[PDB]
Amino acid sequence: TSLYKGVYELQTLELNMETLNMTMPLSCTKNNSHHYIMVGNETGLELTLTNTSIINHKFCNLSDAHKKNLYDHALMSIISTFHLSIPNFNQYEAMSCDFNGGKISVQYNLSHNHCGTVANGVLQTFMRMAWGGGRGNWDCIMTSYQYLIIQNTTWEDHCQFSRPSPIGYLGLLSQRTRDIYISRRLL
Amino acid sequence: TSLYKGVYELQTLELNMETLNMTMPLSCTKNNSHHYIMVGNETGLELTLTNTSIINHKFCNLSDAHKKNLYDHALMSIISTFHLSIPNFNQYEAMSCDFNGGKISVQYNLSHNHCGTVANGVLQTFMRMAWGGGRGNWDCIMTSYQYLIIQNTTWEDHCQFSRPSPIGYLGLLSQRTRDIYISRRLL
Amino acid sequence: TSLYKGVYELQTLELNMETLNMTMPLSCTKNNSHHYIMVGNETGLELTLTNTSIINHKFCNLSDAHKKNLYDHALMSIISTFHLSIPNFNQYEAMSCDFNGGKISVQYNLSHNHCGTVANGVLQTFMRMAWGGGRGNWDCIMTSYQYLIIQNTTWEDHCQFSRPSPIGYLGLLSQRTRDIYISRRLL
Amino acid sequence: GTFTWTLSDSEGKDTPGGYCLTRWMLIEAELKCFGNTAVAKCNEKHDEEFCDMLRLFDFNKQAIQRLKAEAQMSIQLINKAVNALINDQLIMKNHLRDIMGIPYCNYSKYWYLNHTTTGRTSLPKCWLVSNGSYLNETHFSDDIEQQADNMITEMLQKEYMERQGK
Amino acid sequence: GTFTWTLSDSEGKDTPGGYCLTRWMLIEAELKCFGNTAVAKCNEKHDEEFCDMLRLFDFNKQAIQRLKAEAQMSIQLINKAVNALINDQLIMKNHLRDIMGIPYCNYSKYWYLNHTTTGRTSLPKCWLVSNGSYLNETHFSDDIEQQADNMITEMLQKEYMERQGK
Amino acid sequence: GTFTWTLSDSEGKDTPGGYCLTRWMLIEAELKCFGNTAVAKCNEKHDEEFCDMLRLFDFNKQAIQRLKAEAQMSIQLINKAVNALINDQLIMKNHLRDIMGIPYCNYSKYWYLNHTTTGRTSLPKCWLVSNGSYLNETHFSDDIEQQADNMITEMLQKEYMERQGK
Ligand SMILES: *[C@@H]1O[C@H](CO)[C@@H](O[C@@H]2O[C@H](CO)[C@@H](O[C@@H]3O[C@H](CO)[C@@H](O)[C@H](O[C@H]4O[C@H](CO)[C@@H](O)[C@H](O)[C@@H]4O)[C@@H]3O)[C@H](O)[C@H]2NC(C)=O)[C@H](O)[C@H]1NC(C)=O
Ligand SMILES: *[C@@H]1O[C@H](CO)[C@@H](O[C@@H]2O[C@H](CO)[C@@H](O[C@@H]3O[C@H](CO)[C@@H](O)[C@H](O[C@H]4O[C@H](CO)[C@@H](O)[C@H](O)[C@@H]4O)[C@@H]3O)[C@H](O)[C@H]2NC(C)=O)[C@H](O)[C@H]1NC(C)=O
Ligand SMILES: *[C@@H]1O[C@H](CO)[C@@H](O[C@@H]2O[C@H](CO)[C@@H](O[C@@H]3O[C@H](CO)[C@@H](O)[C@H](O[C@H]4O[C@H](CO)[C@@H](O)[C@H](O)[C@@H]4O)[C@@H]3O)[C@H](O)[C@H]2NC(C)=O)[C@H](O)[C@H]1NC(C)=O
Ligand SMILES: *[C@@H]1O[C@H](CO)[C@@H](O[C@@H]2O[C@H](CO)[C@@H](O[C@@H]3O[C@H](CO)[C@@H](O)[C@H](O)[C@@H]3O)[C@H](O)[C@H]2NC(C)=O)[C@H](O)[C@H]1NC(C)=O
Ligand SMILES: *[C@@H]1O[C@H](CO)[C@@H](O[C@@H]2O[C@H](CO)[C@@H](O[C@@H]3O[C@H](CO)[C@@H](O)[C@H](O)[C@@H]3O)[C@H](O)[C@H]2NC(C)=O)[C@H](O)[C@H]1NC(C)=O
Ligand SMILES: *[C@@H]1O[C@H](CO)[C@@H](O[C@@H]2O[C@H](CO)[C@@H](O[C@@H]3O[C@H](CO)[C@@H](O)[C@H](O)[C@@H]3O)[C@H](O)[C@H]2NC(C)=O)[C@H](O)[C@H]1NC(C)=O
Ligand SMILES: *[C@@H]1O[C@H](CO)[C@@H](O[C@@H]2O[C@H](CO)[C@@H](O[C@@H]3O[C@H](CO)[C@@H](O)[C@H](O)[C@@H]3O)[C@H](O)[C@H]2NC(C)=O)[C@H](O)[C@H]1NC(C)=O
Ligand SMILES: *[C@@H]1O[C@H](CO)[C@@H](O[C@@H]2O[C@H](CO)[C@@H](O[C@@H]3O[C@H](CO)[C@@H](O)[C@H](O)[C@@H]3O)[C@H](O)[C@H]2NC(C)=O)[C@H](O)[C@H]1NC(C)=O
Ligand SMILES: *[C@@H]1O[C@H](CO[C@@H]2O[C@@H](C)[C@@H](O)[C@@H](O)[C@@H]2O)[C@@H](O[C@@H]2O[C@H](CO)[C@@H](O)[C@H](O)[C@H]2NC(C)=O)[C@H](O)[C@H]1NC(C)=O
Ligand SMILES: *[C@@H]1O[C@H](CO[C@@H]2O[C@@H](C)[C@@H](O)[C@@H](O)[C@@H]2O)[C@@H](O[C@@H]2O[C@H](CO)[C@@H](O)[C@H](O)[C@H]2NC(C)=O)[C@H](O)[C@H]1NC(C)=O
Ligand SMILES: O=C(O)[C@H]1O[C@@H](O[C@@H]2[C@@H](O)[C@@H](O)OC[C@H]2O)[C@H](O)[C@@H](O[C@H]2OC[C@@H](O)[C@H](O)[C@H]2O)[C@@H]1O
Ligand SMILES: O=C(O)[C@H]1O[C@@H](O[C@@H]2[C@@H](O)[C@@H](O)OC[C@H]2O)[C@H](O)[C@@H](O[C@H]2OC[C@@H](O)[C@H](O)[C@H]2O)[C@@H]1O
Ligand SMILES: O=C(O)[C@H]1O[C@@H](O[C@@H]2[C@@H](O)[C@@H](O)OC[C@H]2O)[C@H](O)[C@@H](O[C@H]2OC[C@@H](O)[C@H](O)[C@H]2O)[C@@H]1O
Ligand SMILES: *[C@@H]1O[C@H](CO)[C@@H](O)[C@H](O)[C@H]1NC(C)=O
Ligand SMILES: *[C@@H]1O[C@H](CO)[C@@H](O)[C@H](O)[C@H]1NC(C)=O
Ligand SMILES: *[C@@H]1O[C@H](CO)[C@@H](O)[C@H](O)[C@H]1NC(C)=O
Ligand SMILES: *[C@@H]1O[C@H](CO)[C@@H](O)[C@H](O)[C@H]1NC(C)=O
Ligand SMILES: *[C@@H]1O[C@H](CO)[C@@H](O)[C@H](O)[C@H]1NC(C)=O
Ligand SMILES: *[C@@H]1O[C@H](CO)[C@@H](O)[C@H](O)[C@H]1NC(C)=O
Ligand SMILES: *[C@@H]1O[C@H](CO)[C@@H](O)[C@H](O)[C@H]1NC(C)=O
Ligand SMILES: *[C@@H]1O[C@H](CO)[C@@H](O)[C@H](O)[C@H]1NC(C)=O
Ligand SMILES: *[C@@H]1O[C@H](CO)[C@@H](O)[C@H](O)[C@H]1NC(C)=O
Repeated sequence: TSLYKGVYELQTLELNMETLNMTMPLSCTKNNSHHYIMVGNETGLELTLTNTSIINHKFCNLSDAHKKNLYDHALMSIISTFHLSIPNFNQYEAMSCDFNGGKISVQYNLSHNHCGTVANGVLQTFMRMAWGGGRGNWDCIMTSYQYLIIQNTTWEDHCQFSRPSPIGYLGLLSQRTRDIYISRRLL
Repeated sequence: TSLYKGVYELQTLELNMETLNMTMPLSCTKNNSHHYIMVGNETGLELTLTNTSIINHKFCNLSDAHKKNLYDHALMSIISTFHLSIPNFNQYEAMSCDFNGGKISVQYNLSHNHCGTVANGVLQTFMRMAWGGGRGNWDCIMTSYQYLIIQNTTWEDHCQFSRPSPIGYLGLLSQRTRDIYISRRLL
Repeated sequence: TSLYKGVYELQTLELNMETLNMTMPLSCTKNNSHHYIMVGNETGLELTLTNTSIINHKFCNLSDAHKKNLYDHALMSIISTFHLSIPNFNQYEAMSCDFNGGKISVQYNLSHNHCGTVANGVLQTFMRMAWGGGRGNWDCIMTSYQYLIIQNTTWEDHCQFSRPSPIGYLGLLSQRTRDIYISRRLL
Repeated sequence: GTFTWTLSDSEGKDTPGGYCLTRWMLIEAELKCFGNTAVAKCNEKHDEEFCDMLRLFDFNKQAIQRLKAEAQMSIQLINKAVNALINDQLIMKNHLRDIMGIPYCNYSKYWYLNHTTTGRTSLPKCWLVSNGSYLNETHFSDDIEQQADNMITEMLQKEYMERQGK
Repeated sequence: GTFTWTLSDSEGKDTPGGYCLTRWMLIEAELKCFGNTAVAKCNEKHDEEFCDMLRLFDFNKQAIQRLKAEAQMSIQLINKAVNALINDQLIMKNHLRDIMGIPYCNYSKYWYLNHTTTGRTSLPKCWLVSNGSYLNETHFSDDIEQQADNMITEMLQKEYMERQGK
Repeated sequence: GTFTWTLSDSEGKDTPGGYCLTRWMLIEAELKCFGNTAVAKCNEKHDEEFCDMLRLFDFNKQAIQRLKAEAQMSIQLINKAVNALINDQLIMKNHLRDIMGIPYCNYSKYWYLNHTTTGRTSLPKCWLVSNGSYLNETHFSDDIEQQADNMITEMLQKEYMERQGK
């Protein structure tokens, strides 16, 4: 229907990346605020931008959680990669967690130039991990939401706005530790 | 003696990588359980899979060793690379060390899905470092040994099973920190 | 004026790297001991080799500096990259800092085989960062200076010996964490 | 470093040294086989998103067939293989194009030319997106013309070399 | 991985698919436009310092034009783009040459040949330094001679293929 | 990034632009010099294990000659130079082939063809191993035939271009 040079017909294909579920995580976007990363066909992480916080304490008991060793190792790996990918994170009170019973709950407090803030770094990482589709100087991002919440979930057809894709996670793998600050002289 | 296309003789060569000894470490295999990494012609590390532990405490006094600064810097670098290459290490009691007098003794306690265990990660790292030639799901490794012991040693002709080669160490260099967990919010 | 093959005239060009100033830091050298890295047209860091120390305590209160969040984020990023690029740093007393009021002051004590010392690693990193043009074995560096001091500064025409260039900083970006030691079992 | 994964041999004999995408790997649930000429470019080029997706799918299939698959995932395996399979900088470039408002590749859709009579095709190129929608074909028809010119020139040069050899 | 930044279209029409260095990018404060042939090498070569500097300058201009520039710098942007822009190992090679006492490139100065009559030029190559000074031309005149030979052989081969096609 | 180390000039004049492996670098303790044609491939290819071993050996020699060697080792030097010398992803590929049960290269042994009459050879390729033993020659004879085919095709094409030039 669209002929080029008289003898070349233009044809197209679209890849079904959903078939890769067993060997790599797949991220997708439901809408502007809600995104998912499924690991296999059983479990995954839902990341939500929201004004409604679910944690009201300042703890993130990562070492004790490692001690008990009840969480899903792949999900903990994804959490670690996400957090290590944030540029210039320097406000530890902005991050709270709950891991009791092997659950994964992580909450970033985005409340407050707006560029050199935890909100900007967290939001850039969030934009990169799903890459599914206000404006600030250079690469700076701002939103009206007060919290970013990351909780484990079971598989469900969440990909209403964008197709599942491994690209965001794979791209973020190289970002790990690239922009962390030193907090002591002997790492 | 093997002629191809009537005019092309098939000939072979084998590289003597032993000559690289002064500028890069060389790893080799004695047998399934015993492997060596020599650094130059005078010193190196012997890594042994064994049922006989040599450390019966829970200490690894890395900072005091650093402050005293009596150890061999190259060996400490190799130890650091090995440990930072282990994926998903989350049980600090499984690793014990002795550094008194500048000596190096490191003991990984491999006793106990089997894939999400310290034993599997330690054994994958050990397999990668020497690469000298039961079976678990995916890339999973299991053995019957209870301990992996790494101690300094002097040079000796240890390479009965595999030739000395720098490939394993160099390949492991890129694995550093790739699969480490976060233990606090501010690295 | 020089003609090759009778038809090819040899001509030259030199790039003005100074125009890259808004998107990447620019390093230059005043003389053997004094070097500068400018970030934009308004601020930067001066690195001086000197026998005159400016800090006479053993503190480097990085975490309190982070929590107060008064410093310039780009300068702190540069400081972190520099420190993480040092090979085999294992003497935390050798580095002292002052961050009060958001300023940046970092002092490395270089006083004392000379190769396996903090002075060698610090000097190698310093030589790499500006790359502006005693002798030791292999890649070893030694000087007669007792201190390396890094302080924030305002913009000024400092580049008398070498032209501003982004090459040193960009090259050091890949050196980060490459040769750090383990200080605990759970990073 | 650089990617290194060799593509496994194509199941379809129609393309002796090419590669075939089965019905499961495509949204249109059909089989698409590409010849050796197009697939050979994937061994030397560094900026072809399609060749990275081919390496990903081939790695997936080989891992499922040679390793005992279980529902629990070995994240470590892909973590170590990623840079042997794809150029992460291609991803970074598409991210940079996205944040600058330039049309970018989101790896879903690809276009290629088909010489109907012979069945020979070109190496698929990513269909770019802008403002939340796929670019209209008229916006990049010049690139399509360029691809057609390349397909003509290389073919002509091969025939020339043939005539030369005989 | 490998660099991926595509150079933006040249402002000067004299070089349709080349690249132009404006008065600001050069110390001699003049305009130098290089043709498509020389600039095409920058897409496939991995050891050309000049092509890395071209990518840096192009990234700088595009960032200044498409993003809202402010005096505070977004160190993050270059930190993420660096490996998409340049080969850091080229830098490592120049460092290694420096510490071994071998003449090395400090990315400041470049030389190229100009075929006066026609105006075609070669891809500029770094003018090496040693012992704190630029090498005298007689020390690397062999490389210049080699470049002239290459420009001849490649032009002749193109004319041959042309004659063949017609 | 990508490797960048240029090989130093060959001692043997028989191979003007090639490379020579002395008796110490080989187990059979003899000298083998490879010509410029084979060694030139090492500047552009990314998947040739032999060219990575050549770069390693050349770096070793140059470091021993230009730097003051001592018994205490400068681990840092190789740590910084490694990615300028070799593609670590090639290593990762061989590891992945090993764990999936595919024959893999352990960098010890290499085979090549020799055109007896003239003495010209091809670029050595790794002799693969599997289950702890070297592959029997009959298992990869197809690759040897392919290498011979390439050595013919390329030589004929060079002769064609020569005829064209004269
Ligand atoms: C790359 O960019 C393109 C263009 O922006 C983007 O394509 C879009 O994909 C989404 C998700 O697939 C499409 O949204 C679908 O649209 C229709 C009509 O609403 C419905 O069929 C879909 O909903 C059903 O199917 C979903 C998937 O199973 C279910 O979750 C849902 O409950 C419904 O059953 C869905 O909304 C959208 O139409 C296209 N846009 C265009 C212009 O084609 C693509 O996803 C991007 N890819 C990646 C990997 O980012
Ligand atoms: C790559 O893979 C190949 C094939 O798997 C592998 O080759 C093997 O190397 C080992 C180690 O060199 C060889 O074992 C030798 O065999 C004979 C007979 O037993 C002896 O000469 C050797 O023992 C003497 O020499 C040793 C070396 O000096 C001494 O340490 C020892 O005390 C003895 O004096 C040794 O056992 C083995 O025969 C080959 N196998 C084959 C099939 O050729 C090679 O090592 C692998 N390379 C790498 C770098 O991994
Ligand atoms: C690459 O290597 C070359 C060769 O070593 C190196 O070139 C040198 O650059 C410096 C710095 O530009 C030059 O020094 C200048 O020389 C003259 C005479 O003294 C003066 O014009 C300069 O001083 C004035 O300008 C400065 C800059 O504005 C001011 O700070 C100063 O107050 C003065 O106003 C300056 O001293 C030197 O001459 C050349 N050498 C040669 C041989 O050409 C180049 O810098 C290196 N590039 C990089 C990026 O490392
Ligand atoms: C996640 O990816 C896996 C792997 O690609 C998908 O499992 C695969 O599903 C397909 C389609 O159902 C199976 O193919 C079918 O298998 C049998 C014969 O083997 C038969 O029903 C059909 O002829 C067809 O070939 C395929 O075998 C299966 N693979 C495995 C290893 O189980 C899975 O569907 C994907 N999951 C999601 C949620 O998308
Ligand atoms: C997310 O972060 C915001 C911002 O830090 C938190 O709101 C802040 O809550 C603190 C108390 O925890 C408030 O400080 C107190 O405020 C008043 C005086 O303003 C007084 O009670 C005390 O002297 C103290 O200073 C702070 O003002 C407030 N900041 C705001 C509203 O902007 C918020 O609680 C965090 N969310 C969660 C779930 O922890
Ligand atoms: C560790 O590696 C070093 C460096 O490759 C080896 O030392 C080298 O040994 C060779 C062979 O003995 C020496 O060559 C000989 O040197 C002299 C003349 O210089 C003479 O005896 C012979 O004609 C021959 O050329 C070589 O010089 C020497 N290199 C250095 C830098 O000392 C060493 O053998 C290796 N050690 C082990 C245990 O494998
Ligand atoms: C290497 O790790 C293993 C496994 O953790 C260690 O064996 C464990 O030793 C502990 C004591 O250190 C045992 O716990 C005690 O066991 C009994 C009841 O089972 C009782 O005395 C106490 O209430 C306490 O729970 C533990 O059972 C045992 N686990 C085994 C044998 O599987 C082993 O000691 C470690 N090796 C070294 C050298 O430290
Ligand atoms: C920079 O580092 C040098 C070297 O460590 C420091 O000089 C050292 O100062 C300490 C005291 O802080 C001296 O130790 C004391 O020395 C005498 C006996 O020698 C006696 O008062 C005490 O028993 C104690 O051992 C040490 O000797 C001295 N080292 C030298 C001079 O080589 C220097 O203070 C540091 N500078 C700054 C500004 O921190
Ligand atoms: C979620 O709430 C924000 C505002 O949060 C409040 O204000 C913060 C500054 C802080 O004090 C919080 O604790 C408060 O709860 C809403 O932001 C508003 O958004 C509209 C539309 O963009 C804008 O016009 C208003 O100015 C914003 N108000 C403020 C105070 O910034 C946001 O809309 C809420 N989101 C949802 C989905 O309801
Ligand atoms: C800066 O001072 C050093 C000497 O520092 C002294 O010695 C140290 C070991 C330690 O004890 C310090 O507290 C002392 O203040 C000067 O080093 C001399 O340099 C010259 C020239 O190279 C050399 O001939 C002398 O032997 C050196 N002396 C020593 C003791 O090493 C150095 O020159 C001073 N730097 C400048 C720029 O003046
Ligand atoms: O910054 C560092 O790496 C070392 O700091 C040393 O000094 C501390 C201050 O920096 C501050 O953090 O808190 C007060 C001081 O203690 C630490 O003493 C040192 O800790 C190690 O020292 C040996 C041993 O006593 C400790 O357990 C170690 O952690 C830091 O490494
Ligand atoms: O996780 C972090 O980075 C900070 O944790 C803060 O809270 C601690 C908990 O996380 C848990 O580890 O133990 C109980 C709490 O103390 C730490 O307080 C904080 O320590 C820094 O805070 C400033 C200074 O007082 C300390 O010396 C710092 O280390 C962690 O950064
Ligand atoms: O080495 C480690 O990572 C853990 O060491 C554990 O044991 C300590 C010793 O190594 C030595 O440093 O000092 C004595 C021991 O405490 C630490 O206990 C552990 O710290 C965690 O322990 C629980 C909690 O109190 C801490 O905040 C955690 O960080 C190290 O991770
Ligand atoms: C996105 O979808 C979620 C889940 O249904 C819903 O709660 C939320 O309101 C939506 N967000 C926006 C911004 O429309
Ligand atoms: C996931 O797939 C496996 C087969 O690999 C199957 O046993 C299981 O039922 C599936 N789970 C769900 C929730 O569909
Ligand atoms: C999250 O994980 C925990 C621990 O396995 C599990 O009990 C819980 O059901 C999970 N939550 C959801 C919403 O699936
Ligand atoms: C491997 O060699 C060591 C050292 O001689 C020896 O103690 C041990 O028994 C051997 N192990 C096996 C499994 O044969
Ligand atoms: C380098 O320049 C600074 C700034 O003027 C000066 O303090 C110092 O003495 C100079 N160093 C040398 C060695 O001339
Ligand atoms: C730096 O440049 C900005 C414009 O980007 C200008 O407004 C400002 O005055 C300059 N600052 C200095 C100190 O020259
Ligand atoms: C190209 O066209 C032919 C002829 O219609 C068709 O059989 C073939 O499948 C097409 N190729 C692809 C890759 O779709
Ligand atoms: C080459 O020479 C021509 C003719 O003098 C001149 O116009 C042109 O600018 C030169 N090219 C460059 C790149 O300087
Ligand atoms: C190839 O054969 C010739 C003739 O026998 C011999 O001299 C030469 O050494 C051989 N080349 C190699 C690389 O072994």
